[PDB]
Amino acid sequence: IRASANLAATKMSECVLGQSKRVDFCGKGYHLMSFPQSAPHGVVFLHVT
Amino acid sequence: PVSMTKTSVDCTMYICGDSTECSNLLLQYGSFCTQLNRALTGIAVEQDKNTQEVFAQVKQIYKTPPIKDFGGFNFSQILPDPSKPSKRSFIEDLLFNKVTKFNGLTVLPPLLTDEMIAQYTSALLAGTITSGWTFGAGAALQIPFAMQMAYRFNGIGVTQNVLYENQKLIANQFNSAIGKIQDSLSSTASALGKLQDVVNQNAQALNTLVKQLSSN
Amino acid sequence: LIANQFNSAIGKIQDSLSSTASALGKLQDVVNQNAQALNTLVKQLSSNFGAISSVLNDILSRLDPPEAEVQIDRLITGRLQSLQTYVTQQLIRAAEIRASANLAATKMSECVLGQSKRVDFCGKGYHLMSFPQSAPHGVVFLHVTYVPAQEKNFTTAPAICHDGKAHFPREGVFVSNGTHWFVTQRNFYEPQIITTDNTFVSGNCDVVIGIVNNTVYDPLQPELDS
Amino acid sequence: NVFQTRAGCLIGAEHVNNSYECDIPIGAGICASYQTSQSIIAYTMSLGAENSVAYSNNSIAIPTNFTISVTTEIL
Ligand SMILES: *[C@@H]1O[C@H](CO)[C@@H](O[C@@H]2O[C@H](CO)[C@@H](O)[C@H](O)[C@H]2NC(C)=O)[C@H](O)[C@H]1NC(C)=O
Ligand SMILES: *[C@@H]1O[C@H](CO)[C@@H](O[C@@H]2O[C@H](CO)[C@@H](O)[C@H](O)[C@H]2NC(C)=O)[C@H](O)[C@H]1NC(C)=O
Ligand SMILES: *[C@@H]1O[C@H](CO)[C@@H](O[C@@H]2O[C@H](CO)[C@@H](O)[C@H](O)[C@H]2NC(C)=O)[C@H](O)[C@H]1NC(C)=O
Ligand SMILES: *[C@@H]1O[C@H](CO)[C@@H](O[C@@H]2O[C@H](CO)[C@@H](O)[C@H](O)[C@H]2NC(C)=O)[C@H](O)[C@H]1NC(C)=O
Ligand SMILES: *[C@@H]1O[C@H](CO)[C@@H](O)[C@H](O)[C@H]1NC(C)=O
Ligand SMILES: *[C@@H]1O[C@H](CO)[C@@H](O)[C@H](O)[C@H]1NC(C)=O
Ligand SMILES: *[C@@H]1O[C@H](CO)[C@@H](O)[C@H](O)[C@H]1NC(C)=O
Repeated sequence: IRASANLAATKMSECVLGQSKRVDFCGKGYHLMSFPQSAPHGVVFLHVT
Repeated sequence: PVSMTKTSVDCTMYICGDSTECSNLLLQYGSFCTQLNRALTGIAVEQDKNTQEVFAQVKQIYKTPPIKDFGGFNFSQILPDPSKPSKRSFIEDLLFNKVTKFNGLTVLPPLLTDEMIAQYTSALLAGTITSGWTFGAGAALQIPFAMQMAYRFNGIGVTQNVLYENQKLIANQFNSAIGKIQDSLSSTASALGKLQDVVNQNAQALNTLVKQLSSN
Repeated sequence: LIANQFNSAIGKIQDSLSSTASALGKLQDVVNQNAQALNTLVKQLSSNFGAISSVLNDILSRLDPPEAEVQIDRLITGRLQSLQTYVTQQLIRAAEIRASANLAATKMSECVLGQSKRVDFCGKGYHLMSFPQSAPHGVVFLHVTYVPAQEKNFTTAPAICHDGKAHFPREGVFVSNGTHWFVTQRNFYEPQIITTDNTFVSGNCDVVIGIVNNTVYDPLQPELDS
Repeated sequence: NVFQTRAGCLIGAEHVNNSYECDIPIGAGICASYQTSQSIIAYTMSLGAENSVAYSNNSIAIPTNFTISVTTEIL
């Protein structure tokens, strides 16, 4: 889980707060922005690509 | 997944049912009973540190402006809805429904209660809509949402004029896109499987633990 | 100006480390957990484990083999589980450190050896450079980062009509101080007069929303006028 | 001086309305700290200062200055 949490934390910073050029790190296709949504014991991202 | 249920089993009460005779026998085995207790606490405290890392990445709580004029885009669904008791946006609510003894085991509550978490995801959402990436680097800087999307194209190699000429079309694609998210979440639960497994594996692991008491 | 801000920035790091030890907690924790776990391992030796006496020599000395076996076999089983537990403690904790080591190695490559555009992968704000410093069983990074300081309000617009042809910035933003129109780089306010060297034409006025009338200057024209 | 929270019975601490930054975590969103003459106070955790952004469809903010900040990361 903690491995997943850090991956989420990295995703939050590099995918929500900023645009990222890493391919497929933020959903298929060129990335524009991400929106976070809370979930029971987890986080759900909406990747706008 | 970000966190799992904070569980603590008292080592002594589980092994010995408040029997002094059993307890004294246990003291012979040395510090096994205190290690097992402390190791599970280490998991519990680490567990709160996870949700801090994922969500508490914003130094302030930004709030969306009252009037929702974002160049044609429609964040009505993902933005918080004041009508509901918990300040949770419409999609956030669909998720919470999809996700679904006294032997010395106790379940400590999480540090950031679900209302509080929804506050951050409100903030991070509001910061993205009104500041682009800037609020991440430092003080939040307002930029009209039309241009902010236009920047992001300029990031991926499409020159700006593509977006402005096609602003109306992009909005409709974006709004319909969010709508499609509702239905996939509203009807089918298989997408949300990964969160459910953490609950299932964990909750199952306790049942094995408790059932062992009934073994000779 | 930058040099003074950089030099003073280093100065603060010393005092934060010189006086307050809360910063080095994370390294300190690894030392404690290992040393503390080892102490528990040794302490388990003095536990009788449901035998007549924890000291081996006693049960060795006082009793001859036939009964000694049943007593010793309890000690051995007890000690062995204690040693079994300690190793599994290390292996799990070993994995966590490695995940931290690879993360450090990734930072050392992507953050020191090069500038990285990953946001907040290298300390808050835009990243300029990183310096590594060694530490007991650890590495400590100094992240030199650029942070915008004094914001200012400006009215803006997507584009400018000049002759019916819409003009967009080659780079930067179209900002007006209220009476005039300028194009400036995104992250720092150095407005310049709007010219065709700063803008590229596309389409006509009608399509773009919010476009504002203004004058676009052409360097070539006054030269042909002359 | 008993205060009831979802974490459990909390005794010997003063409940207060106004919130601060979390100092010692109790759970269920309650954090306790030592404050003014001084005593132990338990309060609802404060998530941070609130800051609405003056957003409008034709307003942009441009920084005019910069600060080179050096921060420390330990691994
Ligand atoms: C953003 O889109 C939502 C659609 O989810 C719009 O809300 C709907 O608006 C229509 C009429 O405009 C109502 O009949 C629906 O009942 C609304 N649905 C919900 C869930 O509220 C909203 O009006 C749009 N906002 C803008 C500014 O266009
Ligand atoms: C906006 O900026 C422009 C350019 O700096 C200002 O126009 C100049 O104003 C000075 C006086 O401060 C005059 O000496 C110059 O001749 C002006 N230049 C031009 C091209 O007219 C303008 O005053 C500024 N307006 C505001 C409200 O700050
Ligand atoms: C920008 O300037 C143009 C003129 O170059 C304005 O266009 C006028 O629009 C009105 C409204 O339809 C027409 O009746 C006029 O005939 C147009 N002028 C010409 C020369 O065709 C336009 O309205 C201006 N817009 C802004 C925002 O300043
Ligand atoms: C940008 O901000 C810096 C602050 O770091 C300003 O430099 C300061 O200027 C004042 C003058 O009022 C001096 O008293 C300070 O000593 C300066 N700071 C340092 C570290 O030397 C700088 O003037 C600002 N630039 C602009 C254009 O406003
Ligand atoms: C810009 O205008 C808004 C309007 O409310 C104001 O709150 C804000 O402080 C202004 N920005 C600056 C840097 O003064
Ligand atoms: C911006 O919003 C104002 C509301 O105050 C509105 O009158 C104007 O038409 C809008 N312009 C654009 C380009 O969205
Ligand atoms: C909080 O404020 C209410 C009135 O706003 C007051 O009645 C209550 O006693 C306060 N709580 C504490 C702990 O003082």
